[PDB]
Formats: sequence, C-alpha cells, structure tokens
Amino acid sequence: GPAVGIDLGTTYSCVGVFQHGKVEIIANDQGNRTTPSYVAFTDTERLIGDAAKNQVAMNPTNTVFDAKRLIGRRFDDAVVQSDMKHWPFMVVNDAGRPKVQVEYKGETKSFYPEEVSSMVLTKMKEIAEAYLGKTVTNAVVTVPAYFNDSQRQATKDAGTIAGLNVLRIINEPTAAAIAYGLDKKVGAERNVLIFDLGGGTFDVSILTIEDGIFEVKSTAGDTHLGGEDFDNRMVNHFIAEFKRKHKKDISENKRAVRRLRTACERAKRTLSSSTQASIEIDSLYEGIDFYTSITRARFEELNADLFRGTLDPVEKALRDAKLDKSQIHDIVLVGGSTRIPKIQKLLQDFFNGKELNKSINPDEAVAYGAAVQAAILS
Ligand SMILES: Nc1ncnc2c1ncn2[C@@H]1O[C@H](COP(=O)(O)OP(=O)(O)NP(=O)(O)O)[C@@H](O)[C@H]1O
Ligand SMILES: [Ca+2]
Repeated sequence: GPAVGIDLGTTYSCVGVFQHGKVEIIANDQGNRTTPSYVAFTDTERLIGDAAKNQVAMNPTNTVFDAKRLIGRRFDDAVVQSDMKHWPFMVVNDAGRPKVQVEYKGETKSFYPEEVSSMVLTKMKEIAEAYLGKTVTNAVVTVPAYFNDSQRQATKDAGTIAGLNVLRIINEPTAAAIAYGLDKKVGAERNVLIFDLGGGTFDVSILTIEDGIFEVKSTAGDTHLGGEDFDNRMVNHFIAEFKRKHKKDISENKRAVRRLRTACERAKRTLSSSTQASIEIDSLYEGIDFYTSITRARFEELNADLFRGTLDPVEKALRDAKLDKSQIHDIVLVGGSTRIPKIQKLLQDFFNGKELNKSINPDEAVAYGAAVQAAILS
C-alpha cells in the first residue's frame, strides 16, 4: 500500500501520492484538489470537508474548524483564550486540556482537538483510498516549523487514531523545498525563502540546505493573516454597497453575511485570473437579490495595506537569519493566497525582479513534497 503525503492546513487539507516518479494530488468526491478542514455535526450525521463547509451558514455552533490552532495546546494557553473569543462553537476545559463541544443527534458531546483533526485525516485517507483502489496505511503528515513537541505529538496522535501509520512529521517549508527538488546535493550551501500565505496564516521561513540537510535559519509571519482577511474586506465593502443601494444594513443577519462571504471568496479566486467578477446572490436580505461585481483593481485597493505589510515579516526574516536580499538563492510560493497577482508582483519587486518558483500549485506544494518524502521513506 503506497505511503501518502498529507498537508493538514488550518483551512484546507491536501493529499498526494508518489507513483512512477510522478506525484499526483488526489481530488476529492467533489473534484477539488484540496478539501476544507471542517467537521460538522447534525441531528442525523457527521459531515466532513466540503459537505461540512457547505452548511456552516445554518449550523454555526455545530460546525467546527480551526482545530490546528488548538492542537497540542492547553486551555490556559493565552493564544487559545484569545482565539476562542471568535469561534462560533464551544471550547471547554478538561483537566487543563481544551475541548470542543457540539450537539450531535440531540446529545451533547465534546472532542479533543486531535480527534477533530483525525476526522479530516480520515477523509483524506478515504479520498486517497478511493483513488488508489487500495487501503492507505503509511503516511507523512506536515506541520509548521514552529510547532513544539506537544503540537507535533498531537498531530501524530490525530494520525494514529485515524488509522494512519505516520512515518514522519516534517516541517511544511521543508516539504515545499523537496517538492521543487531544492534538496538535491549540489556541493554548496543554499538559502531558500518559503513565502507561505494560506487561508488563515502567513509564514516566512528561511532554510539553509547543505548536502541535503536542512537548517531553518529563521521564521516570521502572522498567525492571523490569510485569505480569509481578504474576503472580509470584500464583505464589508459589499455590506456598505447593499446599504447604499437599499438602505438596509444586513450586518445583523448572520445568514446573509455568511452567504455573501462565500460569494466573495469565489469572486476573489476568479480575480486572480480575470480583471473582474460578478456577485450573483438570490434574495440576500428579505427578498432582495444582490447582483453586482468587483474589478481586480478595486479588489487590490481593498487589501492594499494587507498585501503591502506582507513584506515586513520578510525583511524581519532576512534580518534575523543575517542575510541580505542578494544571498537568498531560491524563493518558493506556498499557500492558496500566493496566486494573487499583486502579491507576486510585490514580492518580485522586493527581490529586484528575481524569478519566483510557482509551477506547482502553491496550495498543493506542501502535500506534493510530503508525498515524495513518503515515497523515499517507504
Ligand atoms: N485563485 C486564488 N486566489 C486567491 N486566493 C485563493 C485562490 N485559490 C485559493 N485561494 C485561497 O487560499 C486559501 C487556501 O489556502 P491553502 O494554502 O489551501 O490553505 P492552508 O494550507 O489551510 N493554510 P493556512 O490556512 O494558512 O494553514 C483560501 O483563503 C482561498 O480563498
Ligand atoms: Ca501552512
């Protein structure tokens, strides 16, 4: 049974497999190459992935996400305390360990963060198995470079309870390098910058590779900056526009807002390829259909300060690593948000026209590298 590579993201997960020298990123039941890290509990079932995310608008208290932010931490953890104040689901304390509390089939139940992740891990496992036509046992799971021993332990545990023989836990930036082959022995030292901007986190890693051996020289970023923040800006923009056109503030209606955001995230993806996209939502508030559009120019304008500030963590990374722009040999893009044109322009201008590594879908790069690593480990 082939060993697979799994990227367990805060917002999206991806699974790949190495077969015949080639790596294949496995698409799910809905045909997506990445599946949301969402779990939802209802009166009749346990929904995982797209099915879960597709119903969050009508089950905010029983649809769990962001488990990667909980995994391996304590309830008393300041991070946990801050974050929990924004999740629409319950987080309880159990002997100092944080636990998610939801209502499943009328009964009230709670789960440890690692149990939630194992649910996502199981979905990936079945996605692979469905594709491969064989049971997947061995696997390599990826984790941010800054995860401590507890967080790594928890990620490993989530895997074992999902029935996966976790061959190894390797850092995400290292996985991204291997995907590009930046680990090949060339008889010299090589500094690589991993620019990872996914759904909810931004990480900048500077790796040094000497004889196939990696050395994370520095890291920086923002655990609270990602594609979701860009969507927010569009939502606020459209709320104002709806109010401007219909004198009706839809902010209070949580269903209206959640449906609008879904339309925005979709428009955003389209903007990375086209110059403008349309927002077509039937009866957003009351019976008023919201039909409008946005241009890429307007979109860039809405997030100008966010995009620009993305360069601060990069400068900090160089500073700490004790390297200048000139010294970094390779720059690889990771995360679905790196598909945004203005962000690609921004990074190149910073690195004075230097070419960016981006032939492998940025949101599949981590999975891609893990798959190769799984293959060699098997
Ligand atoms: N074409 C696109 N243009 C812009 N953003 C995109 C595009 N395709 C996907 N995304 C965004 O990329 C994000 C998904 O990133 P991805 O790297 O798959 O997440 P992840 O691994 O969960 N990362 P993180 O959330 O940081 O742990 C969401 O905010 C998507 O809207
Ligand atoms: Ca990541």
